[PDB]
Amino acid sequence: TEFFFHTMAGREGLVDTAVKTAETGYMQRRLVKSLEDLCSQYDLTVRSSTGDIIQFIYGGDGLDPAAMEGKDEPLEFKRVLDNIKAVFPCPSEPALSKNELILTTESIMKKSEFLCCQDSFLQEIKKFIKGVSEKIKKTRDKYGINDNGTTEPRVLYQLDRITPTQVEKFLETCRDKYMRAQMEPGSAVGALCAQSIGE
Amino acid sequence: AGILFEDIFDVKDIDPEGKKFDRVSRLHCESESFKMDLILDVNIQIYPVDLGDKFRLVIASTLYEDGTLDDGEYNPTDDRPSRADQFEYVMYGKVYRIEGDETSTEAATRLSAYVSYGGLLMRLQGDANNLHGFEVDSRVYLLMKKLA
Amino acid sequence: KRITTPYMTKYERARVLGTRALQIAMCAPVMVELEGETDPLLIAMKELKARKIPIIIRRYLPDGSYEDWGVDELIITD
Amino acid sequence: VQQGMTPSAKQSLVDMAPKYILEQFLQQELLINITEHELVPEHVVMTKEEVTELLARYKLRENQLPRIQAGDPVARYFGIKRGQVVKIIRPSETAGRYITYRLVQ
Amino acid sequence: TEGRSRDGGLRLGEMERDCLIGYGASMLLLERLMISSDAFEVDVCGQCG
Ligand SMILES: [Zn+2]
Repeated sequence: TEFFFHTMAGREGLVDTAVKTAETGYMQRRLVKSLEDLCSQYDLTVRSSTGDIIQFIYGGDGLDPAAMEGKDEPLEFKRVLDNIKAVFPCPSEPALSKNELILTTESIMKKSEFLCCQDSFLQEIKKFIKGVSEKIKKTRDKYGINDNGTTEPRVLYQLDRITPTQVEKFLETCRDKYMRAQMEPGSAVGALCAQSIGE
Repeated sequence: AGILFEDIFDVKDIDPEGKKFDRVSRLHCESESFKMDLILDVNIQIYPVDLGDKFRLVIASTLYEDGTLDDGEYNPTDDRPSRADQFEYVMYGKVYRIEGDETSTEAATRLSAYVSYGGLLMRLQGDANNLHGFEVDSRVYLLMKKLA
Repeated sequence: KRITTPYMTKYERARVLGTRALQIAMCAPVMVELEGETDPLLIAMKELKARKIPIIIRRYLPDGSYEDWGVDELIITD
Repeated sequence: VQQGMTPSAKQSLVDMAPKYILEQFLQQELLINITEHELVPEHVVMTKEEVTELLARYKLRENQLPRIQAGDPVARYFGIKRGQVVKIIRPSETAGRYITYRLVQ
Repeated sequence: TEGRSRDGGLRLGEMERDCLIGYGASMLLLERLMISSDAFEVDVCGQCG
């Protein structure tokens, strides 16, 4: 009796797989047909064959879904900062403090090339740098660290090490990763959408 | 001398969570003179360790006690005298994380350093003064010997 | 001045390699010394690595105006 | 109107005079102002110069923009006539904002 | 032709046709579907079209 009931449940899986065949294909065929025409122009707009404007800038950001490291975001800041620290341990440069970090970050961001980048991304970076800067403040405070660098048990300066070379590398890496993560003009933006939803 | 840190410990507990592997144990230790606490893993097939042992360990920058720092290569078949001659169990590893004992809101003067011996973890914790010289990414040797 | 993106889009790379391979298939002069490879696509890839291909892209904006970039001044990437 | 209005006056409500026009709202609709609803992004009307500058920026012909129906509840709210343009500021998933323009037909 | 008793050659069914559009290639699908399937030439009179 158990074997019979077990079979009754099992056959439903086989029946479902048989039924799936046709309907899904029909949906996909209709959908890709409807969307196939669109494309991403060199102006960053997306236009139908007639030349009308569908979106003024693909996706609001212009980014490309197939080039995202974070959860629907182009970057995951703390992971990048961590990577740059390990790749470039700079035992020579002195440890930076809140004021020094904020001053040096502002000076680097002043360069015109970063001004060419998107505003939103710049704001988020500023926020992240503020965040780490306040965190190091707590750490340097609790342990009685001195900003002049003269504290005796020098191991205490390893707690939140960060140095100007590392800051500059991080900012360059951030800018490049953002910049190269855009929807290359001429992509077939429609077909990618129909295929992704259909699957 | 290239010694970074040296002290006598005593073992306190072996497997707080019970047996996990067939060749490794998670020692919990405490230090006699200073009040460091240690977590260490040893290959108990070759260096078996009992629940009551006492031992001295030294963490050193180099095995050439004369002070030579030619760390270009290491040859297992070497025979010239070296600091390894005075110990019974030697490992090689890297210090890969240093952090503060955040549990203390005030009088925060205790640190924790992690040394990873190619899979076999260790953590050494206590007052800041005794931990001078431990640096991230530095490579160090661990030497150990049992005492009666 | 020029407004478009300064990198080379994958589509531009594809069509440049294709048309240069076709040009070298017929007996065109080769602009870089070859060590003995006899496959047009690999010669064209080497030429592009040396950035010597004699091809000028013409990017048509939607309205009808255009912009010209030499294949040596686009930032080629991976 | 409370509940409705007669069909002959429905017909008359389009041809009283070229110089005169009338606009009818339902009591039921007016009970709530859609502008405050959570699912309605802010709409803004702009002067002809603004549309001139916009069409100059993207190099567009006016009939290329996305459309908005005349009978749209918001279009009725603003009482805008055919051929005007409307700016929209969609609240992003984040602090950002996306601007898009729609034409009234 | 179609069969295996007769000679064959497989089908580029419409799903593949979308796949090839998807990547953004253009000569590849032209080649696969016109040069190597039923390439043919005709003539027309421009005056009468
Ligand atoms: Zn004719």
